[PDB]
Amino acid sequence: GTAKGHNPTEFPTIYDASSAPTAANTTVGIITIGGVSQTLQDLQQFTSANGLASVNTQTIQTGSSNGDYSDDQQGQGEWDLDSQSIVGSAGGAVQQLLFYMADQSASGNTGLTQAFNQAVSDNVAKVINVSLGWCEADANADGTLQAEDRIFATAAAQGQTFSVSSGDEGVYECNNRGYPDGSTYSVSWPASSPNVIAVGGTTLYTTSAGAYSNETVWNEGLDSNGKLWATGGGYSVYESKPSWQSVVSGTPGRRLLPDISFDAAQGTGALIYNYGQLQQIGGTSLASPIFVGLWARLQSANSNSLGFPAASFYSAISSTPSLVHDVKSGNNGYGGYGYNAGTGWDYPTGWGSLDIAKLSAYIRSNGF
Ligand SMILES: [Ca+2]
Repeated sequence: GTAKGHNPTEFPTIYDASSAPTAANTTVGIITIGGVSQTLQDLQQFTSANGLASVNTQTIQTGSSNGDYSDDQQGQGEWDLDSQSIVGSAGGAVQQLLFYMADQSASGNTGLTQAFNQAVSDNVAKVINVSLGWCEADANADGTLQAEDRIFATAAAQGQTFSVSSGDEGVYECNNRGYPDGSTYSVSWPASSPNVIAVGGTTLYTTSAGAYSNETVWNEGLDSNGKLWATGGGYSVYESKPSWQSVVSGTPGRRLLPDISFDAAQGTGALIYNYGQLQQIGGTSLASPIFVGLWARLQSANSNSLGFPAASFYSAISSTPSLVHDVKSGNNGYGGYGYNAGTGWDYPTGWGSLDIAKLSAYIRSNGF
């Protein structure tokens, strides 16, 4: 297999989703910080270049009508990654793409919080992407965790699926966002919520013919600043273990994450239009929108009747290994520290990535 960049329109082939319906019957949301004006131009470039019908979008100011929803330049790259990867993974069609924009002028983390809140309150997107996060302990310290967890709990009860990137700092999330720290491990919020699907990162290898070859842990080592680039994973120090995670024996009574993983290495990342220019982008910021697009296809295949799927993922995958590509090689730390991949669920990558047609078959037979 291999390592190379990929048009996101290739992810259905890679994850065995070509035979499923598109997300044409499912509305998808994306949480952003600030506006998406350039992102929408880049999305038009994306759909036109690929010869696809245009995507129906809506942008939503989730806070004050006088809030700051101007474009954040770097943020455009994120909303580009998310939107193009979702539409690609979805087979080139979603019913509507909703950008839930956080006010940038609001106090503390309240803009982001109100963005989550709006998506849950409106309850129109079935699946919502969150390619963001930070040290759960910081979020815990200022009350943001507790506030946001209530919103996500509502989501799950409503049958919405929030998908959250697990982080890009490996085990060193709380050490100044990814500086190596020995045996001191931490995790990201909101991925550590038991009310979201946490999505980790892989190194994706494909055959010359573009088929799936294999996946290892995403760990690209240190950048020039000395920061680790690797898939977030471990367990929450605050959140209790939801009962469905009991199938992973020998772990603490805490929320383990991630749940599943998809492509995240920059070296095997997505080719994304950003301010009109193609760039090769990775991170768990990539992995999460891939999941969102694929899961939105299964929703469309199931009349958007699939509820919050965490429990079903754990029961089904633990009893049915063929539903996943099980990552077995690599680690998410540095210098010999960190968690190792292995057979079955592991801390770097969870269950690994989904084989979509096999999961669809499972759902047809068993529900979810
Ligand atoms: Ca594994």
